[PDB]
Amino acid sequence: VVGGTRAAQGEFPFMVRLSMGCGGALYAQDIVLTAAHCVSGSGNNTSITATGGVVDLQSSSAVKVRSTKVLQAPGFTKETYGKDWALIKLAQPINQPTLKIATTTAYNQGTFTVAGWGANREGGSQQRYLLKANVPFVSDAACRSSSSFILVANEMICAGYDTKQEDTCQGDSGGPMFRKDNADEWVQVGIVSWGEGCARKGKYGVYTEVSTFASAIASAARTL
Amino acid sequence: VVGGTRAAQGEFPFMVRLSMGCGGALYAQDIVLTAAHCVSGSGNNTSITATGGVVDLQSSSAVKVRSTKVLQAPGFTKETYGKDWALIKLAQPINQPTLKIATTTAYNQGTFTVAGWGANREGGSQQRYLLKANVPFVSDAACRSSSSFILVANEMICAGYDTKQEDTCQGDSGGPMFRKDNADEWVQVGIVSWGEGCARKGKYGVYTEVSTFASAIASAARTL
Ligand SMILES: [Ca+2]
Ligand SMILES: [Ca+2]
Ligand code: NA
Ligand code: NA
Repeated sequence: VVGGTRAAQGEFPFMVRLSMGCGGALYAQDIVLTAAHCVSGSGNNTSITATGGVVDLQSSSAVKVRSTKVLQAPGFTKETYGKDWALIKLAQPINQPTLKIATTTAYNQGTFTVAGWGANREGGSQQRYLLKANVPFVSDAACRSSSSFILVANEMICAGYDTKQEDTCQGDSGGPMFRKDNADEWVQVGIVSWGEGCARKGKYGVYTEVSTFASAIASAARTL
Repeated sequence: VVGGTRAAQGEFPFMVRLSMGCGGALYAQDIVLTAAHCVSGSGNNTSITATGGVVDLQSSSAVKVRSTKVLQAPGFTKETYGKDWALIKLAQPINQPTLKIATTTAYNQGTFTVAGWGANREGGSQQRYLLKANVPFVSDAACRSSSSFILVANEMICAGYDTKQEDTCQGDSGGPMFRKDNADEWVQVGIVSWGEGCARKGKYGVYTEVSTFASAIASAARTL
């Protein structure tokens, strides 16, 4: 996160760090929702470690759990190309609250919150402590005007600033973009997906449009 | 590869593309040597697809084989932090000549060849067709001096140019850096690991120093 500050311990308990250098969210206590581009494909996979429970990745309170299998969005090709979601089944649950995902378009607007352990600047190192930032919605029309690479409107939600240096960055991929719902609970509207650089002038962040995929995500989760 | 030219079909039969968007070398017909940072850890993994046999990833002749297991260098932390190697066991062999690795420092000098399907410029798209370039050895002293991040001298070999636009880039990671040995056969001296930008002025490419790890790589392979 560029232009971020530390999340408090316990603030976003659904956050998970994944050992390929991505974030994720606890969709179920034993299922992590992340980006398709954070995984290689679908199959059995006991090589990923999920770190839950803590903002400080060096904390002895961390819960470290291995994966058992991965389901990458059917049809996934590359970020700028859409369908950037995946599920990781965990061998054991992480006993933390889950993050509900958006199943309608009701929340695909307003001011979002992002969080991750990715870089704090283009080209930078990953972070020890979870950082957070707020980023405002940017319409598909405004995002496509800014963009070089294809925007698949139905599959991508943009957010960020024109010149303010506040954005997700490398290693934030797969984390949730979220906001409050009408019942004052967090709801996931995006997955950190891609951007042209980080916090570049005139460029925004691009996130998987979770409401488009929520049905497919539930179907995938039932396979795990 | 920045400043690359297309590799001919058959030129480097040992090149492998991996479905997380990395390169690799055919270390054994059923074992790909790649970068640690291209995998998540060690364990079972049937989710990676290796594409062998072809310079054109879309070729009707491509050999697409799934993984069965991954072994990430024990103690790997961080590209700039060394030990950037991993092995991927394949469910089926790729019937191509394998790339012998260096076990001595005899070839850690001179002009190397690099190849990959990574970007041809910073922020570019991955390539359909394999590209190659030549990059000269750069001493650890010159490389350290140039670098903003940790250079672990024994674990990292640098190569490239001060200003000429010829380098590996994003998505070339995991591919081999190689040259001829005394028997005029290809030998692998490096694994594409990291760099500050791509072909940036005053910056080089940083490669895993394979001779340091050759014994550990063979012992890992023996267990797969
Ligand atoms: Ca949209
Ligand atoms: Ca060295
Ligand atoms: Na911007
Ligand atoms: Na340079």
